[PDB]
Amino acid sequence: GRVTNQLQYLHKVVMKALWKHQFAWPFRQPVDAVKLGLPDYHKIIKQPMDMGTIKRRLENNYYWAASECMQDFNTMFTNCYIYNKPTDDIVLMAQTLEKIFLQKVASMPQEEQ
Amino acid sequence: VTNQLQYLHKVVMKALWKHQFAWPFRQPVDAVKLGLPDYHKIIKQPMDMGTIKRRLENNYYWAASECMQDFNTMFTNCYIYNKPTDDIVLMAQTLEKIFLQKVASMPQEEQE
Ligand SMILES: CN1Cc2ccccc2NC1=O
Ligand SMILES: CN1Cc2ccccc2NC1=O
Repeated sequence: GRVTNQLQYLHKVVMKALWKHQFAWPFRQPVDAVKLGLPDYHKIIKQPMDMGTIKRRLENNYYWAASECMQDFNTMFTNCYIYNKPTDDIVLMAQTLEKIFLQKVASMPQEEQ
Repeated sequence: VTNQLQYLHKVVMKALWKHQFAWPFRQPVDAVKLGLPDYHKIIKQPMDMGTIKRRLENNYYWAASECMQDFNTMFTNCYIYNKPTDDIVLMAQTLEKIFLQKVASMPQEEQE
């Protein structure tokens, strides 16, 4: 991977805002299905993703383009909607964070460097 | 009309609307037709491409972010309601990946 203007923005603007959010705590590290008591989590969710993993990938220049990082954010949110019950608080928390994600992505620099 | 909304109309909606997996999303979920009796008890804000496309055509959106939230709601509704192993979920995921890919190259500053 490499350092682009967009990936810097995703790291220093988007992720930083999401990371600090009061609903972000369940998403800052990989889902621990045993510790959280989530039955069949890894049988249902085949590509776990979380903001800690994404943050580390940004720090280690893992991504080649902004879209790749955005796809990882999407996977994290989608996993949450797929696995959990519609009425679970975690779904509402993911929706709230995801709206901020899209809002911030809307103002990301247009051409990648 | 803004530069970003034009991009969402001409690039994003254009690509998604004609996609081979788009057909279940081109009109509002008809719970009776599709045999999904609990649909509206679970999904409180239905959304679909036809509605978004109509909104784009009629200059309903004030900002690109608003249109992006409608796309997001459409996909999120699908993941929440349907079973994880349903084909519709795979179709939604495929379309959303294209949505995100294209949104990555959307104009940065919203100018009226
Ligand atoms: C991301 N999480 C973490 C979590 C923590 C507590 C209860 C449920 C969940 N499910 C998820 O999908
Ligand atoms: C958006 N759709 C449309 C659909 C078509 C056929 C079977 C299930 C669904 N569920 C959805 O969430």
